[PDB]
Amino acid sequence: GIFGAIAGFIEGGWTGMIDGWYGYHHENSQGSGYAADRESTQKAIDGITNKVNSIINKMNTQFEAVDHEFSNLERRIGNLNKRMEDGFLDVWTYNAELLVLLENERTLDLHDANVKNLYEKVKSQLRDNANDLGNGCFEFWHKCDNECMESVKNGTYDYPKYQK
Amino acid sequence: GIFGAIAGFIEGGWTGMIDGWYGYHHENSQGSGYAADRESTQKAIDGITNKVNSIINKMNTQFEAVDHEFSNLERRIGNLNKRMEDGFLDVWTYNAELLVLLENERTLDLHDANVKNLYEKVKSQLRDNANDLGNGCFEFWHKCDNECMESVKNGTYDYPKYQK
Amino acid sequence: GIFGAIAGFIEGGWTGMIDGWYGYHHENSQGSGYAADRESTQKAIDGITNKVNSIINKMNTQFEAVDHEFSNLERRIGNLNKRMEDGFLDVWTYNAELLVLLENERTLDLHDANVKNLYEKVKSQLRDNANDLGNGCFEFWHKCDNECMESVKNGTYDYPKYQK
Amino acid sequence: DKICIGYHANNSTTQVDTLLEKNVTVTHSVELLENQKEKRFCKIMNKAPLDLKDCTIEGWILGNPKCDLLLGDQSWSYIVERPNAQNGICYPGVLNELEELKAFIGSGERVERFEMFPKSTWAGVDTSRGVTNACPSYTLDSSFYRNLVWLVKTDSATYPVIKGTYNNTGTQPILYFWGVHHPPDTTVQDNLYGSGDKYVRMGTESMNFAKSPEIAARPAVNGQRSRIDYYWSVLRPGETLNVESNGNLIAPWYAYKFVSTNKKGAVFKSDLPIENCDATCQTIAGVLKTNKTFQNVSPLWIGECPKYVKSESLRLATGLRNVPQ
Amino acid sequence: DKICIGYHANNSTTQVDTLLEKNVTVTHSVELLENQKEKRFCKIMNKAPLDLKDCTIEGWILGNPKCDLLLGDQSWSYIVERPNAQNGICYPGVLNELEELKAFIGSGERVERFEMFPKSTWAGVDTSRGVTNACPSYTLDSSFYRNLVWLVKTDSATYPVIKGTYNNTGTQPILYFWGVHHPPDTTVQDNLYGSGDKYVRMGTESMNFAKSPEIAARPAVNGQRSRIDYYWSVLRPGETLNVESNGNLIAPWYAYKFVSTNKKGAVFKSDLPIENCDATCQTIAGVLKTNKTFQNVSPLWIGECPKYVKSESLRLATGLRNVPQ
Amino acid sequence: DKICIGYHANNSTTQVDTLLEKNVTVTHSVELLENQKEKRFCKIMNKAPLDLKDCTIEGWILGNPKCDLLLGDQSWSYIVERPNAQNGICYPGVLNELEELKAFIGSGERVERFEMFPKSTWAGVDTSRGVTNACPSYTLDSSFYRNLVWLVKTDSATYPVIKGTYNNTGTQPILYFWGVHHPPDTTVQDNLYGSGDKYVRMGTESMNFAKSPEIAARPAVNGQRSRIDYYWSVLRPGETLNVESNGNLIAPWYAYKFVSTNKKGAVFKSDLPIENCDATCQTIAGVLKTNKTFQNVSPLWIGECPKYVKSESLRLATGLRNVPQ
Ligand SMILES: CC(=O)N[C@H]1[C@H]([C@H](O)[C@H](O)CO)O[C@@](OC[C@H]2O[C@@H](O)[C@H](O)[C@@H](O)[C@H]2O)(C(=O)O)C[C@@H]1O
Ligand SMILES: CC(=O)N[C@H]1[C@H]([C@H](O)[C@H](O)CO)O[C@@](OC[C@H]2O[C@@H](O)[C@H](O)[C@@H](O)[C@H]2O)(C(=O)O)C[C@@H]1O
Ligand SMILES: CC(=O)N[C@H]1[C@H]([C@H](O)[C@H](O)CO)O[C@@](OC[C@H]2O[C@@H](O)[C@H](O)[C@@H](O)[C@H]2O)(C(=O)O)C[C@@H]1O
Ligand SMILES: *[C@@H]1O[C@H](CO)[C@@H](O[C@@H]2O[C@H](CO)[C@@H](O)[C@H](O)[C@H]2NC(C)=O)[C@H](O)[C@H]1NC(C)=O
Ligand SMILES: *[C@@H]1O[C@H](CO)[C@@H](O[C@@H]2O[C@H](CO)[C@@H](O)[C@H](O)[C@H]2NC(C)=O)[C@H](O)[C@H]1NC(C)=O
Ligand SMILES: *[C@@H]1O[C@H](CO)[C@@H](O[C@@H]2O[C@H](CO)[C@@H](O)[C@H](O)[C@H]2NC(C)=O)[C@H](O)[C@H]1NC(C)=O
Ligand SMILES: *[C@@H]1O[C@H](CO)[C@@H](O)[C@H](O)[C@H]1NC(C)=O
Ligand SMILES: *[C@@H]1O[C@H](CO)[C@@H](O)[C@H](O)[C@H]1NC(C)=O
Ligand SMILES: *[C@@H]1O[C@H](CO)[C@@H](O)[C@H](O)[C@H]1NC(C)=O
Ligand SMILES: *[C@@H]1O[C@H](CO)[C@@H](O)[C@H](O)[C@H]1NC(C)=O
Ligand SMILES: *[C@@H]1O[C@H](CO)[C@@H](O)[C@H](O)[C@H]1NC(C)=O
Ligand SMILES: *[C@@H]1O[C@H](CO)[C@@H](O)[C@H](O)[C@H]1NC(C)=O
Repeated sequence: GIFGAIAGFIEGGWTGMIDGWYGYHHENSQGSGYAADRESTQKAIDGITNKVNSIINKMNTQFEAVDHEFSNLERRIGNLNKRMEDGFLDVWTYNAELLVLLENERTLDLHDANVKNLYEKVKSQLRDNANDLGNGCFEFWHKCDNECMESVKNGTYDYPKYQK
Repeated sequence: GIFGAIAGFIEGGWTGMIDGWYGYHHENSQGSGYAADRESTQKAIDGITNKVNSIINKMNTQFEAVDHEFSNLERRIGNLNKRMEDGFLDVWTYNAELLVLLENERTLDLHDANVKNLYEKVKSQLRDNANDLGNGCFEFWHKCDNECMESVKNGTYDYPKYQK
Repeated sequence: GIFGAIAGFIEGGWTGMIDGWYGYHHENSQGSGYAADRESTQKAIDGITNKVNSIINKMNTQFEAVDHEFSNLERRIGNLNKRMEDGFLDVWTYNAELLVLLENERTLDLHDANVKNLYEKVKSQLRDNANDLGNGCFEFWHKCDNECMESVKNGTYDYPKYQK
Repeated sequence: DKICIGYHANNSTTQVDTLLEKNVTVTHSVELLENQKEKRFCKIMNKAPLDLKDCTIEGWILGNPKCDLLLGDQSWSYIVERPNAQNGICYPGVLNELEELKAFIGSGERVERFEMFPKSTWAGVDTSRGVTNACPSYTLDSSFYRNLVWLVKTDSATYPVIKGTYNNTGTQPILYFWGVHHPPDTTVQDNLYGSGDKYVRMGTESMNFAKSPEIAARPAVNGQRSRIDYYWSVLRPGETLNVESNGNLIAPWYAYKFVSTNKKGAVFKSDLPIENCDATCQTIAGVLKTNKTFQNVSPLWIGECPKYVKSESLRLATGLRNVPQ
Repeated sequence: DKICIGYHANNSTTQVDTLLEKNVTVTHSVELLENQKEKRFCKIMNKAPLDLKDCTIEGWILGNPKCDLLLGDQSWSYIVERPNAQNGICYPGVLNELEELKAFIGSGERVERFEMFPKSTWAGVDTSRGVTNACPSYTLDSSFYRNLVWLVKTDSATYPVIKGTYNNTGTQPILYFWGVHHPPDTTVQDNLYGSGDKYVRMGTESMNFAKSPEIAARPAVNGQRSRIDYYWSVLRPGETLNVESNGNLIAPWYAYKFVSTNKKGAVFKSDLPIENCDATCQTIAGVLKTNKTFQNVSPLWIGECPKYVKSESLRLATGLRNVPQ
Repeated sequence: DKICIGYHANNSTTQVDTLLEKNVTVTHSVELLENQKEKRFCKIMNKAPLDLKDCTIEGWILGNPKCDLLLGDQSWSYIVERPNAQNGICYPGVLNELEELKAFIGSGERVERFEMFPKSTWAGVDTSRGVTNACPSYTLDSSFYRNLVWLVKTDSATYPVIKGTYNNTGTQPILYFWGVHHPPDTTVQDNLYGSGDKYVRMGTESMNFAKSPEIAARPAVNGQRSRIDYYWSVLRPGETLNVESNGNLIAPWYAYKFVSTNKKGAVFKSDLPIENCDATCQTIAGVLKTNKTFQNVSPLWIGECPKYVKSESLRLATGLRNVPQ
């Protein structure tokens, strides 16, 4: 991605985490496990559901062709009608396909950005108390149990305590 | 935002700063105060005024309907005209609304990016001479007066002097 | 750019590097020289060639006007045809110009993002073994020959060796 | 102790396209375009269409004797005319403004057949010899249309001026038909209507009509060298029709009480079967049961259908890039 | 000592929408869509429109006696016809190609009434009895159109062939009108024009015209069982018109010198009032005084108006997200 | 020791526009819009167009004597009519449905002239005096059209009823022409066709036609106070035409075997020269040799052309921002 996260410095994804889009794999004395960041995940979900619903909403009109017949001496107006129907058809096809391609790219960039922002959200809390491997993993210097990992997860990590 | 700045790690905004979009709140011996970074601000202003003017410019055509009347035996061509007018109306409505939604999102992302870029522009100058709180604030180790803050503001902070 | 790289903290570009878009200028005992990162470069090339080809592809229809003549008592249908041709012409002109402006902006943002991502790709490998000047240059503490620079270039820099 | 940050992945092999990249596998996507149709004609608004069967709109509406299956009242959501229906205008001629007539019947919902002019409206002529081998019924080799009547001079005397009147005092418009007979020579014209110049004239509040015969020799069609100029009109509520002719009149007999829909209305030329099913969207190609936004089946429909489009697929990515390992 | 980086905020509660998010408050936005209109008709290019008042385009242009308020020269930026104007075609009949006539007058700017054929152009007939109770003026129960003349045979003798000629030696096109009278029976036809077959013929360099009467009994409209087929044409600069008739001629009397705009031109069917004000944009719904790009008032306009659109609001965000605290 | 990260730059001064910024120099861009044209008419599909030269479509197709250069078979990719061609309809009159005729010939590819009715088809009349000073050839002051024949009564006796028949047993449609002569008075009509009421009638399987003369005095055009109503039709494969007239008949003589293209087909009114060159795209403004997507030359074309658009330039940026120093 353009934020470098997805398929970048975080080279791969976890088929283990099945309860969200973005999350965590911790590792300590009580054992490891996967758990998703429901906050940023739900933000992305609402945003994207909104994007899709907005698109479907803006696409809710229909140009309508007709079964109208034109005689032998009505060549011109018949061809006029055909040209019109075709024309509108062309513009709606274009609008559709283009909008799809564009929005797809931007959506992927969005996910990438969310991952990067989460990584930064973490790195801003733990500064000296851990070791940045550079691949989205941080190796503690001190110890961290369950109510320790949980504090980081709900964004309330007390840095001064573990700085010593 | 997607750069994490606005309503992210910089959780809120300053109703105090009324002379720009992006700026500074300093704090020292002579007293505090607010002052906006006119450079990046003016860049954003020119860019966005350009975006708006470009949009208004590209929207400067008008499909024009007509008062034309069609008889009892002119049902087909009348319905043709109606269908055409409606059709074009639909495509312009769509183009308008879609363009608005899209450009709004991208504009917000732009502002976010500007804030992030300013924060980085600062962090790249001061490296050891200050303490990154992580919330867009930096606590000096040395002292900094007015011609000191001003040097940082006009991008000419001498790091070697204050490294000791 | 919005990632701050191009014409930002990397203030200028190198007319010396003529074998790619993004790359390196190294400096050691055997001498300096320019050489482009073919990986990220080729990624950008494929992506952009794909964007252009997609655009050209989606623009591959043509509304077609006709030489049809309308009599003195055919004022209405003639004006109908004119209005239609003009209408479609207007929408295609708009679509074209708008798509161009938009995609140009996004392409520049893409290049910027690639530069930033490369810079980060480098900074994530060398952490203590070099000095970040802040302008996209890194001054080593240890020594680095040719098979040393090359290891960094092909992404296989051994940090533990040179940490001491 | 340590902790890692990452993203979702799964067994999905669903691919999308972007501007920068084609064939890209993602975790969760959605298809906006429908390409599936049930090749049949169903009911719309719980109302069933009208199968014209082996009859064309002309033969139906003019009362062709082999279209007696359609005779009487009809009600439709839409109309289905069959690609090779054989029963239309049996006696050679042209139905003036046929295309507009089709557009008008298309904008319809229901008709009620009624007698507008009993054969007694035409005094002192022969209202019971108006037949031809060109318009047979399934039971005899020489009849005529069910809604028209062919007036011929009494078995001796000349053709007297005949008059008819219908005051539409009702609240519904009246679709009706008449015709001018164009013989092949002078002796036939005399055999049927007698000598002297002939005219056919029809007046309403907002429509007049006057025409004479155009006697000439035409190529044989259905064994007839003659022609008939068929005409149609709508008598509005309050309007009243005066018919006056001294010869060559194919007089209106039965007419229809018409119900205008104000909605679209569609006339489909198709061979698909009509089944006892329901639908909310009905294209000429079949039925669409979808909640999707687009469709690539057909631009011609009645009911509430997705926007027609030429694309094969419109995949939209909702999830992120899939990188399992 | 310390320093902080941040962004603007204010008291603004103005909201916009994005693809990802609805109802989002921002610091500075702009409205591109205008929804405000002044329900009135104003002057365009400092030129005032034409209020047809209790007259329709037909009654105006044919010189209906109750439209004498409109008689003479006119100049307009656009035309306003009133929804329930009563004064149009008083003597029952059809104005051939009426829709095209309206389109043509629409593409106009000015007319100058003049006498094209004085009653002396028609020799040996009665040019002073052509009246009817169907076309009254505000002062008497029996008159006729101001631009036409109804020619009847002299108070004894038969109807002689009459000729007329107008050589348009001027630089402007001439809109003009005539008509064929269709009586209800033979005795009326004889009472007015005498026996023998009748014709009406008109020739120019690029137009010929020939028609006979179509005598028949029609329903009573305005107490008349007769009809008139009204006709209109444009005599181009250099063209010259020959009129020749031996009966049943509603002859042109007054005609107009027409000025083609080359611009749009609009004919509005509306009941809005015309006031002594100015405007640069004029829809059928009213005036738009805006510098905005879009508008949701009306698609029908004359002048320079914003692009019509169906939206309620098109808010564009210029500032950033508002987060005061 | 050290190392630096950066980006490309060069001598390029090529500029593009974005939403945020105008006039922005980049390293590599591409132009999608073509604005260059070769002001000439070339061959399409290795087939050459048809230069009507000093003839209009009317004069060509009716066989005007000064259009004998075009006489016989023709084959075209498209048609070029010259802005001030002088040779069209020489004898004053109107070609009914001319616009549709042009549309039809436009949808064509080839014609083959043939004799459809030899002058012997018309018995007991004078098929060798049908000339006029209004239709001269380059060699004499009085001729007539090459595809029509003007039938006049024999140098004494009256005008007998004449008949003609053509059974189109071929596989190709037949474009053909006829006409009704409209004299200026009674004595001319008598001098040419004799007294008694006259008619012209034509019947096919799917078309009938009946018309009488419309005698009147018209303005002098080409020294003729008379007119001719010209008519055109297509005799389909299997259809057969019956011609019957007792006077005033401008009879068909030569007709064309027509080849329908099914493709677009274009008729250009232009003065550009036709050269011995080839092309794959041909606008009315000239030839486009491009691999580009758009074009701002002309919306009217035949062949495979880029999408027409109003823009001056559509520059697309492929490289990055150029910052040399
Ligand atoms: C009562 C009456 O007039 N009906 C006739 C009908 C008409 O007289 C005639 O069609 C008017 O155009 O003609 C019928 O036979 C005509 C005749 O047509 C020949 O050309 C054909 O070759 C024959 O087979 C023959 O049918 C008719 O049925 O159409 C007789 C009818 O009684
Ligand atoms: C001079 C002249 O001919 N004008 C007559 C006019 C015409 O003769 C007639 O309209 C031609 O169609 O007719 C007028 O009265 C006709 C008559 O119409 C009856 O049906 C109606 O019931 C009566 O009230 C009566 O008016 C006319 O005014 O139209 C007389 C006029 O002088
Ligand atoms: C054989 C024949 O009838 N051809 C005549 C032709 C016709 O009689 C006539 O055009 C029918 O409308 O007329 C020709 O001369 C007519 C005449 O027209 C005058 O008004 C004009 O002023 C004269 O110059 C004169 O030509 C003709 O050539 O058109 C003679 C032709 O032989
Ligand atoms: C059609 O029928 C109605 C009667 O049902 C006619 O209406 C009458 O019109 C006259 C004037 O012509 C009025 O004075 C009467 O009040 C009406 N009578 C009724 C009972 O409504 C109408 O005129 C008829 N139309 C024609 C011309 O035949
Ligand atoms: C209309 O009037 C003008 C005269 O004002 C006529 O023009 C003349 O045309 C003749 C030939 O017909 C020329 O020889 C003369 O030179 C013209 N005279 C003038 C003074 O222009 C014109 O012919 C008239 N049109 C008709 C047919 O009535
Ligand atoms: C045109 O010519 C063909 C003959 O070439 C005619 O076709 C015949 O039609 C009759 C009935 O009318 C059939 O019984 C014959 O079998 C056909 N003969 C051949 C040889 O095909 C056709 O009828 C002619 N059309 C007209 C009306 O003139
Ligand atoms: C974080 O997690 C702990 C659960 O151990 C909970 O008690 C605490 O309130 C949480 N903090 C916040 C602010 O969510
Ligand atoms: C920064 O600010 C000081 C004002 O004290 C000024 O003298 C100096 O020139 C400025 N530096 C730059 C490069 O703007
Ligand atoms: C990096 O470069 C060296 C060349 O000295 C090569 O031997 C080595 O295999 C490369 N590493 C990778 C993984 O590309
Ligand atoms: C896309 O993928 C399909 C197989 O799933 C392949 O056949 C096709 O060639 C691919 N298209 C491109 C251009 O990558
Ligand atoms: C938007 O805000 C308005 C109130 O300002 C509210 O009524 C409406 O429901 C909101 N729409 C959505 C979908 O959030
Ligand atoms: C763009 O550049 C051209 C010169 O190359 C200049 O004439 C023009 O004014 C510029 N347009 C804008 C609005 O910057």
